[PDB]
Parts: sequence; structure tokens; C-alpha cells
Amino acid sequence: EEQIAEFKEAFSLFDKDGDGTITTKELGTVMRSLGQNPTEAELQDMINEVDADGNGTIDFPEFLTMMARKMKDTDSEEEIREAFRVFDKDGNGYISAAELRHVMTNLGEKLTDEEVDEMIREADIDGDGQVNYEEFVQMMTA
Amino acid sequence: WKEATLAQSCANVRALTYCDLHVIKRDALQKVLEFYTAFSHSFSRNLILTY
Amino acid sequence: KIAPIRNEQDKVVLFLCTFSDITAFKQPIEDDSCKGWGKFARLTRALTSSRGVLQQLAPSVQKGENVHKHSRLAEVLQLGSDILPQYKQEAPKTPPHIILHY
Amino acid sequence: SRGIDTEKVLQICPKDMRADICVHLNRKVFKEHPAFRLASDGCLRALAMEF
Amino acid sequence: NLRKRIVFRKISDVKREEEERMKRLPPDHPVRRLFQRFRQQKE
Repeated sequence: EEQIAEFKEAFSLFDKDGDGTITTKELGTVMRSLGQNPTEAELQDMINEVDADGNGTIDFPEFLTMMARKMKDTDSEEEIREAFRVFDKDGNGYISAAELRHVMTNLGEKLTDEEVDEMIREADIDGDGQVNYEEFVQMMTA
Repeated sequence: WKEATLAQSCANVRALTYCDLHVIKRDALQKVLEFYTAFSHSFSRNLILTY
Repeated sequence: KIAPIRNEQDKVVLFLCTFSDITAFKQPIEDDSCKGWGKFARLTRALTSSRGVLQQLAPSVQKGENVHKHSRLAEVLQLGSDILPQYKQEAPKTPPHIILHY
Repeated sequence: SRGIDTEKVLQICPKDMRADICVHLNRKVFKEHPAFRLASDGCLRALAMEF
Repeated sequence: NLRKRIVFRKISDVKREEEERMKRLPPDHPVRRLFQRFRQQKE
């Protein structure tokens, strides 16, 4: 999900209109520059099918959903990412002992507090208290 | 850390530029690694050699 | 583009390759895709190398392919000067009319 | 070199500041190589001594 | 003794946990398997 952040440059380049959304004039300009000539109705109904609002203003979530549909990410990696995102109650990409205890209690797989601290220090390899994605994957490896 | 046995060099490596290099001895690397077993697994699985 | 490189001993030792994407300008092709327009957008977003400084003026013009190929080819044709030292490792040169002090 | 006695400066320097100096000197490889992006400070210090 | 260590909790962390609980699984089989493995290892 977060890997799509690199798409910002392509989004800015395609949004030649500068209004934060695509424009038929800019699309025609890039079309003429590249020399192809699809139908005006073809480009219009493509814009209508892509854009969630459909009123010409093609927003980011349209291309985001297109990329998500095309990705078909691996089930295991998707499960790991979802588990991290739901364990991180803040969703910022950080796992804390409080968040781990809260998610364990909510899911019913509660453990004693010493066991929670023990699980934190298992993943903790750099020794600063944080638990990250590769630490999570190393824990998942068994 | 995997082979644990010394071996002879199959080839020759020569400089063409003014170069700066950092070198590590096998024994001390192994000792630090076996002390920090936790980092050892991640180091082994992440590190890949060029040749 | 390909360019083998000679040697100071008048031998030839090395082959040099260069590559570039033209997907956004060639015909659209898709073996499997979520949608045709989505595949087109993804290919165009992959064509960023050409879409960059090498062709940033394109949206202000039309039928730019007549000059885009030459613009891309010039940066590779410049490699002939790079082929000059011919694997040799040697001291750099100094300008004439300025004489070595020693 | 001339008058620099780098080894003498090192042995004059006490152990922790020696650790900091060698960490600074190997900062290049430490930050750029991904294998070290996960290391702990103690193993970083020991490796800095070794390098 | 440097070999032993103590466990503790912060007052701020406890307050955060309490107010989070005040604000407050079948697909979780893989993480539950990890939980069972951790329980077996602690056994």
C-alpha cells in the first residue's frame, strides 16, 4: 500500500492541467505529443469509468484502485501487512508494548505481562524497543 | 560463518584507481557474530557478497 | 545500443550496452491486465526515463517522435568520447601553453 | 602522515571515546550497507573496534 | 547485578492503555499459531 508513494511524480506529470485532477485538454495535448489518436468518446468514457467522481476531475483514488487491482499482491505478504496495520493501533508503522497488549486482549490471545515483555524482546534485535516489519517477518518465519 | 574452513584464493584482484577499503578479520567477525547471535541470523540472511 | 571498446594495445576487450524504454510511444501491448486503460497508464508511468528531462518539452509540442529519437540517441552517441582511454589507466592531461613548473 | 601518530592517539583515547571515534570513521559503511541498518549499538561498537 | 533486569510500567503508558480500553479474530489463525508457539516456548 505505502509502496505506491513513488507514484506521486507520475501523478504530477500526468496532471498537466495543474488543477489537482486530469483534464481533457491536457490529455489531448499529451496524446498529440505522443502521436496516437484514440477516439474522443474512447478517452471520455475511459475517464468516466476510471474517475470515482466521474465529473472529468480524475482524482488520485481512481489510479490508486487501478494499481491495487493490477497488483494482486501475495496473500502471505498481504496478511503480514494487515496484521502489522491492525496491531499498530495508530497505523503509523510502529509496534509498542501497549499496542501489543491491547491487540492481544482484544483478540482474546492474552498473555501474562512478562510474556508480553518477552515477546517484545524476542523481536527486538536492535535493542531500542521498537518492532518493525522485518522483525515481524522474522517472528512469522516460525 | 557457514564454511568455517579457510580456503585458497582462486583469482587475483588488482586496483585501477586510488581506492579506500574496509577490511574485517574472519576470527573476530565470527566471535562478535556468535556473541550477538540475534543479529547473526539477520546479518547472514541479509548480507550478500558481490564475488 | 551497443559499443565495444578497444584497448591501448589496439586490442578490443569490452562490450558496452545501453537501454531505454519507449513503451509509452510504441503500440499498446498487454498479455494480461486489470484494464486496458490501467495498463496504458502503468506503461506510461514506467516510461518516466524518456518522459523526464530528455523529453520534458513534449507536451508543449505535437508529433514529438520526429525529434525524440534523435534526442535520446545523442546522449548515447556521446559515449564515443568515453571509449577513448581504451582500458588504459594513465595520468590525466594538462592544458598547453601552461608549462609544468618542475 | 608526517607527525600524526594515529595509533598513539587511539591508545591515548579512552575506551568509550575510542568506540565513538571508530564508529564515526566507519559511519560510511554502517549507514550505506543495509546489513547494518538493523544492528544494535553494542555490536556496532565492537565491529567499529574490529574494522 | 548487570545480568538481571527489572520490569516496570510508565504512568503515562498505563493511562494511555486505560483510555484506549475506554475507547474500545477468526482470520487471525496465523498470528494465533505464533501465539501458541510462543506459549509452547515459554512452557
